[PDB]
Amino acid sequence: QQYSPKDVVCSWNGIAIEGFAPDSFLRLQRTSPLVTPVVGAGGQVALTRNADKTGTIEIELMQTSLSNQMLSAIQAKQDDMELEEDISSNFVIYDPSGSVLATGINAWLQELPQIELGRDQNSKTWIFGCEKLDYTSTIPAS
Amino acid sequence: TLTIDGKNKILATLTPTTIVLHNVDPTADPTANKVTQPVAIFFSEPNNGLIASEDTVNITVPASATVSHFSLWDDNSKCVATGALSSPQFFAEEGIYVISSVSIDLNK
Amino acid sequence: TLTIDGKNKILATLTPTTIVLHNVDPTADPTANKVTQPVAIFFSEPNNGLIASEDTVNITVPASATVSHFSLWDDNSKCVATGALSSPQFFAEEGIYVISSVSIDLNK
Amino acid sequence: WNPIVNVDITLNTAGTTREGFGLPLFLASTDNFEERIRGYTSLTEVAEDFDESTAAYKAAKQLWSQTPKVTQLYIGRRTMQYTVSIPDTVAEGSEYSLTVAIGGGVSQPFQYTAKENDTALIVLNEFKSQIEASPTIKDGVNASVTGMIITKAGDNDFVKVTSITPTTSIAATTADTASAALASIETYSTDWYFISAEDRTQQFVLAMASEIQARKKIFFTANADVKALQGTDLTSATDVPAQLAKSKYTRTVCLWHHTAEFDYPEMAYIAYGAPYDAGSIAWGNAQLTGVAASLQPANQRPLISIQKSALDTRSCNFIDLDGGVPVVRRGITSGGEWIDIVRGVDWLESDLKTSLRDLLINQKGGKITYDDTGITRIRQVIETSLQRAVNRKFLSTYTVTVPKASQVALADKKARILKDITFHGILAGAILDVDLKGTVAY
Repeated sequence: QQYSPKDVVCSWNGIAIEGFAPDSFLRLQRTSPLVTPVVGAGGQVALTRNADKTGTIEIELMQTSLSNQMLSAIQAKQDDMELEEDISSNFVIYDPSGSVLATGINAWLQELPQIELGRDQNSKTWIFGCEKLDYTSTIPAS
Repeated sequence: TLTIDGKNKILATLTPTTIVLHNVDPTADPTANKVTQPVAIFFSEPNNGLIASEDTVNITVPASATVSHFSLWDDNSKCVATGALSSPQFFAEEGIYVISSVSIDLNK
Repeated sequence: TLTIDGKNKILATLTPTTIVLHNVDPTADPTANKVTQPVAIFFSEPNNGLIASEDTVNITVPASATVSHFSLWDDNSKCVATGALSSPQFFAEEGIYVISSVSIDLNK
Repeated sequence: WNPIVNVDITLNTAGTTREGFGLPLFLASTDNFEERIRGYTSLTEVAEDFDESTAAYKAAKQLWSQTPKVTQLYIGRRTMQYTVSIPDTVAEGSEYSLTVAIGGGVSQPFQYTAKENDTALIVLNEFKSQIEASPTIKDGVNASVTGMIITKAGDNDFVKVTSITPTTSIAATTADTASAALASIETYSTDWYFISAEDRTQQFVLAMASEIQARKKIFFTANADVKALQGTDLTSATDVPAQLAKSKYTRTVCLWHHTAEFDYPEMAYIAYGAPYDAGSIAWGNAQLTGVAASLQPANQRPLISIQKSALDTRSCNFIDLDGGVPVVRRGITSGGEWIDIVRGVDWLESDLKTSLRDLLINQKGGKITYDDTGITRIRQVIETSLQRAVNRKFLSTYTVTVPKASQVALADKKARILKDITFHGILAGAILDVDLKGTVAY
């Protein structure tokens, strides 16, 4: 049960985002550290628990991948919706090997991709936000 | 000589729940000649001083049985009212007896 | 086995038009025990190897009759499908039989 | 032609409305309105088809008083069985009349006035032949001869007979044991959530509670019998609250009020949480305006503690007068579940069903394939649906577990079936009552 990039699947807003770039195609990251220690002049150490668990999910799909049109179509629809409607949905990332075990609770579309047409075929990086990048684990509290 | 308001405010407490079919005319307290097993019968709200059954009730009738009279029963196992159905019938074989409606009435 | 496309084409030619009730399982001699009249029944277009009745049909069963089986006679007086009902029922008096839905299916 | 600006002020009052999960439906035994589920948007509309003494208007006023007006109220009719019988002896040629109306196109009068020798009946049997011979009445009106009952049969469902002098009496509603009434109303529309009824008989009430328990709705009743405020043991009494509690019906709300007979206080209770959202509210301590506290029918005084405790045993809610403020307490269903949990659960099913419907019917991102990607799509929708509950302050956490594709039996794939999908949410409660044990005053 080793990591293989052929089983990693990501799904947002009911779609089946697919066609990842051969290189690094998924990049999760919390926007703030868990704790920020503050060191007194004397040397005493106190810890500040950060109540900010938001994260950032970046996906590198190749430009001709069909999911590129699906995501862009959603973005166009989301602009026309009224301000009261929600624009976020949980970002479930699944991998049987357990390499990634993070969820994208309340994930929104932050930045549109940057098109970089060239001699060869390049990738389009879609950046998703999230309200709580929740890291999970197979091991329970035991 | 009761008045509608009265008439109605009386049958509301009656609430018959069970109906039993009999071959012959019931006695003062019909206990014999019970041909069909008792079944639930849902009555309705009094209006103009008469209450009538709301559900078309189907009762199993055994073979070689005749049905001519009925006796309504309440939840206390006390026979309430007795009468005769319009058309009696002989069930030579196993069959189902249907009653479209029974109307307890006080207008006459 | 046949294909879904194959089943749809083949089913479009059965076209049952009338339904007749029976008292005994009509396997062989389907012209006997013709209790009721040939009431017309309408079927829809084949879909996923299945046709269903377009609407509910009522069967004018005569009095003192027992029905347990049926048959779907087509246009040219051919019995294309036999079948039994839920339970043999005795129509001791005049009554009508309601066929909510009859469906011919090959997905088996 | 219309003016440039069209202004029309009226010396009316306020009544700004609010929209929320749930639309009440009142099962009234009426005779007007076209088919079942007529509907009404304002108290004036409900008064244009019903009188003040009419049951429907009584219910409508209580629900629509409050302050946040409910968007719409559904009113359905129970199918009617008008019965006719001569109260006196037939006198020579006394004129008898009656008019039967079915569907929309039926206004045929009927006169016999034929009793020259003697009838002692006849007239009714004469009507039977006439009522089965009218070209526009022959089909749809089933009649009898008694020793008549103009019911309905086939196609046409609505019947109504009316006369002036002779009779055309009784109602005897055909709709039996809810199921018959429910089966009719379901065929028309199933967009209602809150269900009530004019009938208060034990047979009917117990029938709706069992029937409602099958589907995803909530039944709001109101009882006033005294035999419920005396028993402290459940399996001792035969009161409807006791019957509901014994049957463990979680989708039936009981409100014990003294006006339960001539009025419908359950309407006020419905209009307290219906306008607001689903699950982000507490049906507990509630300041229902208009309705008074639960009075004793014998003393005309508010319920005493033992009586309330007896009511608490049967889970039927009451109106406790705490700080001399009529407050509906408990806020619980007959099954022991808080009303908000039941409503939230019903909303969660609706939201989950709708969100999951999109993939299967509307094919949002395409048909769901049977692999690790397809199962993930289903998990995302389920997780998203539960997330709305958290944002709604209904749940606090959830945990969705889905099967792994390799661990799926070949039988399910051939049947195109996905089972063993489970979620485990944690509810968020509400503080409804406190207990301050003051230390001292030293």
